Parts: sequence; structure tokens; C-alpha cells
Amino acid sequence: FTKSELKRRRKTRKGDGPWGSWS
Amino acid sequence: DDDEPPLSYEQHIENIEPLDPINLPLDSQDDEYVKDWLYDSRPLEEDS
Amino acid sequence: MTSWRDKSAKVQVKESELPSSIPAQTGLTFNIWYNKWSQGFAGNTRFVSPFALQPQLHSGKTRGDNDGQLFFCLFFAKGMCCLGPKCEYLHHIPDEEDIGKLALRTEVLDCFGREKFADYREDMGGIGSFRKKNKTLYVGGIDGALNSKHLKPAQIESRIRFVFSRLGDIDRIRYVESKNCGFVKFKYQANAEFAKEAMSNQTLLLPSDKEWDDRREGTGLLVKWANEDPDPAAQKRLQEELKLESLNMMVHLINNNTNSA
Amino acid sequence: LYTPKAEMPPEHLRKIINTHSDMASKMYNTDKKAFLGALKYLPHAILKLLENMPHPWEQAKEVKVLYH
Amino acid sequence: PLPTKAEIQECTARTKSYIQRLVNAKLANSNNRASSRYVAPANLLLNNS
Amino acid sequence: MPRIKTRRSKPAPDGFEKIKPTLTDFEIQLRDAQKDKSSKLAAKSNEQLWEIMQLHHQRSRYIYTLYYKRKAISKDLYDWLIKEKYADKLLIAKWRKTGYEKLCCLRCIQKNETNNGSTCICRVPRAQLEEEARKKGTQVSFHQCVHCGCRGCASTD
Amino acid sequence: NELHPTLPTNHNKTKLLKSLKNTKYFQQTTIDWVEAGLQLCRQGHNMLN
Ligand SMILES: [Zn+2]
Ligand SMILES: [Zn+2]
Ligand SMILES: [Zn+2]
Ligand SMILES: [Zn+2]
Repeated sequence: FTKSELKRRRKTRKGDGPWGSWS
Repeated sequence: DDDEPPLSYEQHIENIEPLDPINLPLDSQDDEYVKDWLYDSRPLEEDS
Repeated sequence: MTSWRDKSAKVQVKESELPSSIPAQTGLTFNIWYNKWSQGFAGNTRFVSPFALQPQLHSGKTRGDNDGQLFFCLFFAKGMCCLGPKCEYLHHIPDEEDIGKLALRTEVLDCFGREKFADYREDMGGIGSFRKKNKTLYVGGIDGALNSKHLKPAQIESRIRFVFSRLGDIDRIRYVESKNCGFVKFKYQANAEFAKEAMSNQTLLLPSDKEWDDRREGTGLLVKWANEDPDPAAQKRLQEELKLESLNMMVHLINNNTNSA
Repeated sequence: LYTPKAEMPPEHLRKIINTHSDMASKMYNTDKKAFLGALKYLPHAILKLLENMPHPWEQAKEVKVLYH
Repeated sequence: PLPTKAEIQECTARTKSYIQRLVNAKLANSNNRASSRYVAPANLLLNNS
Repeated sequence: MPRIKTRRSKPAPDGFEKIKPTLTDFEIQLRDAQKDKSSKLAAKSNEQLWEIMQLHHQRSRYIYTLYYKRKAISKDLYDWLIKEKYADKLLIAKWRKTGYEKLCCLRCIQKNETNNGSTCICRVPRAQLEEEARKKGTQVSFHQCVHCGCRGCASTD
Repeated sequence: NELHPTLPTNHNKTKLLKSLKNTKYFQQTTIDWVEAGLQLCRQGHNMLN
């Protein structure tokens, strides 16, 4: 995985994190 | 009273200002070396 | 699929709408360790379940579906599961795909995951025995279930045929009027285990009837494990199926010695 | 491979004690046993409380507690 | 014959180790905290399958 | 030094009145989270404990971004917030490390709590969990950790 | 007290709080003393009841 991808995939989470839900 | 439960810390105790503890009044000329730290919880704890 | 895999499971009962954890008072003081009432005379202590499972309505996808859960939600069967789609266990009537997953596991414990016991409970209630693969339910207590309606001898059987057909594949349904009880035999043990907790303490009122507001005052119907069937018309069918089970196993068993050699 | 103990928030203890006021549920069957087995250690807990009592010159004393 | 000196030591050390393993079983099973003062994995199953 | 405003407590530094309405909103949520909402489920009871570890985290991220990220408060204010326990001294101290940027809480990295010598699974990156579940042909079974309800603390995601 | 001295033993390495701290079932925090007293009164009342 690339850094631009992981930056994009962490924006998929509904919250901001660490309690943001992938579901 | 024995019938009443022990009242919870947070609804009752935690909000109120505590009170004035027992302190001698002190002399600023006689007791100047100790008057700042004599009544700390752990006196001189942070002083290396 | 269309009825089950299409939607997600829905919240049956709100968590505020759940019953109180203390029972109805049958005593003078409440016992804290054993959550019961102590200085009391007696009590029937059985009541009609306020909730019920609408099977084609409440079924759906859950969290345990994606997690590969083997076991069904016990409350889903009672119509009481408050988690809904967030629940770890399954929320649907067992199917041949499901029971095939449970095939290694069904031998010692039920479809709800609760461990079976050595011998049955004294009244034939409860979870069940691992010594006997019982697939027949004893439907009893129908008088308090109907709230003392006469109705027919055989319209009673219609309601039993209607409700238990939603809960899985049925081997047979027999109603006995003189004993006022029914015997429902399922295709799989897992459906019988599922329908037993589904139909304990239920009522057969069918809303259209006039007692539907007083479904709650009654007793509720006992669903208990059934004994052996005493007529030799059924006894000979048991050793016939036990013969056929044995022939289907020996073919499977000589292939093991074929691979062993 | 030893890291020290993690210093929970004070509210994490506080809710747990509030939660176990009425253990009517079936979920507390193990936690009732934990109340009962803790009774032999209670005597030690009285000592650590009374030895750390605030002296007359202190309004309030923040003590460091270990809880189940 | 009397038992030889090499024979008594082979039987003492086998017995003493068996007794001390039994005593350490009794002290560890007692709920006294003051009994650890006075005192196997990776097994093969299914023909080591 | 305590939480209670005692007489031995030191009065606040300069920048505190700007951030006080933000800190009170965390404070009144902690009073409502400890309210003894009687829920009979085990899955709901610890879920309410997960709200407390979240709000203690979110109050400490706030003071963290004030001082280390945006430099918006003085050091004399920032040390006063730690001594008055508005922030977690040891949890912020992990956010300064490289792998522990978005740490879930101090408990989810304790190697002695777990049955293995392992961290919590919410420390594991999500793409690693997707890869291991892909080989098994299933979806990933982890949703929320049992200690404080985290959903992934790994700094990469 | 001076006439009959009871000397402590040196092999007492297991303390109570330290062995309980190593367990995953015990967590640590700092609260007020009066809170810790009222918690112990509520805990102790439940233990007897
Ligand atoms: Zn459920
Ligand atoms: Zn986490
Ligand atoms: Zn955590
Ligand atoms: Zn975790």
C-alpha cells in the first residue's frame, strides 16, 4: 500500500478515529 | 442515620468548596523559611 | 435470500422497552444473590411472554453473518433481541446450509450454543440430552394458551400447524385431544431446539379473536421435549429409520477402511 | 518486556461502582462471586485507607488507588 | 544381601523427588498466600499430527 | 495538584479562560457518562464504559494539539493542566513517539494484560487485518476492542 | 515490645498489593481520599449483604 492510498482509506471512516467505524 | 444510604461523592461532595483546614496563623519574620511549604500535602516534594 | 439475505435484521425491542430484570413479586424480601423472592408462600411464576417472533419480518443480516457465527440468537427466537443488526449471533430460521455448518457441533450442544446435559430434566423441559437426538416437541399447556377458548378439538391443531411451520421443516404434526397436547416432529434437531425456545410461554390467539387484548393475562403454552412414541405403529418406524441410518453409515464407514487398508 | 500499570481515568472506576449498585441481572453472576471472594482482602483495604487519612492541615488528599 | 549403597541412592532420590513434588502440590493448592514461600507444554496429540 | 480546587491549588495561568468553555463541554459529558444508566446487557454495559475512555482521550487530544501541534498555549499553562489532571501525562507522552501517534489508550499496549505477550488488536493496522482475512476468504471479524471500544489506533490509518 | 522482638523474615517477597498489580484484573487510578472511603463503605456493604 502507498501513502496516498492510506491517506485516502483513512478518510473512509465515518468518524475521525480511533473510534471511527469502517462499517 | 442507618436508613439513608451513603450519599455519592459526585452528586454531593465533589461540587462543594471544601473548607478552611486547621492552620496556625504563623509569623512571617520568625517562620519565613517554612511558611510557604509547611502545610503542603507532601512538603517539598517537587524541590530537587 | 429474498426474505432473509436481502434486508438487515431489525431491532425487535428497544433497550428501554426490555422487561425489568427483577421478577414479579412472589415474596416478602428480594434475595440479592439468588435473584428471587424469599419469604413467600408459592406462585405459579409462569406468565405469557409479552414478545413474539415474526419470522418473515424480523429476519435479516446481522454482525455474526459477516463474522461467520454458527449459533442463533436466543433472544431473536424469544422476540426480545435489542441489539438488532449489531448482534453477534444469527437472526433467521435454520436452513440446510446452516445445519451443515453445525454438524460437528450439534452433537453436544444446541443451536443456541448452550451445552446439552447427560440425562433430561425431570419434567422433560430445558435444553436437552446429548444421549438422544430428539427431534420431537411436546406442545402442552394449550388451555392457558388459548385463554380457555373451546374453539374446536381440531382448530387447535390448525394454529399449531400454522405457527410451527414458520420455524422450519416439519416431519409430522400430531394432535391428541383426550390428552389435550400436540407432538411436532421436525426434519432437523436444530429447528426443534429453535422452535422450543421460540414457542415457550407463547399464545395462539390470532389477533382477529376477541381475547387479543387479554393475551397477557393467561398462562402460556409449555413446549417441552417429547418422550418416545408408544404405539408399535411408530416403534417399527423407528427401527426402520435406524436401519436406514445404519446402512448409510456403513457405506461411509467401509470407505474409511478403504482409505485405511 | 515490562511496562508499568496504565493509570486509568477516575471516571472509569466511578461508573463501575455506580453500575454495581443493583446486581439484579444474570450478567453479574461472576461479579457477585468477585464481591464475595474479595471479603478476605477487605481487612487489608481498611488499613491502607486509615493509614492514608488526611491530617488536620489538609483540605483534601488525592490518593492513588488500585481497584478490581 | 543388604541393599547396596548405589541401590539405596537410586531409590532415595526417586522417592525424595516424588515426595517433594507431592508437598509442592499441597502447598500450591492451599489458598494461603504464605505457601509459595516453602516450595510440560507442547504435547503431541493424534499420533503427533 | 488535586482535581478539586483546594487552597493548596495554584490559580490558573493566562491562557486558560480562552479554552475553559471547550474543557467544560468535556467535563459535563463525563458527568453524564457516569450517570448509572442501568442497562442489563453485558454488551451495553461495557459499551458505556467505552464512552468514558473516549472522552478522556478526546480531552487529552485537545490539550495535545493546543501545545505540541499548534503551540497555542504557554508551557506554564500546559504544566498547570497536567498537575490539575485535565490531561493524561502518560498518554500524551506516548503520542510523541513515532509508532504511537494515534494511540487508543495506555491499556491497549500493556503486554501483561493479554494472554499472549501482545498488544490489543486495535493496535494492528487495518490493511494488515484485511490481508489476513482475505487469505481466509472471510471478512475481518474485529469491530471494537473489549478494553475501550477502539476501532484501530495504528498511526498509518 | 522491647523485651520480645519479633524479627521480620527476609524471604517475604510476595506482598499483597504488588502481586495483585501484576494481574490483568486490577487497574490503577488516583481519586480523592473521601471518595475512596465512600467507595469502600459501599463495597463493604455489598460484600456483607
Ligand atoms: Zn440478537
Ligand atoms: Zn485502540
Ligand atoms: Zn484502548
Ligand atoms: Zn483495544
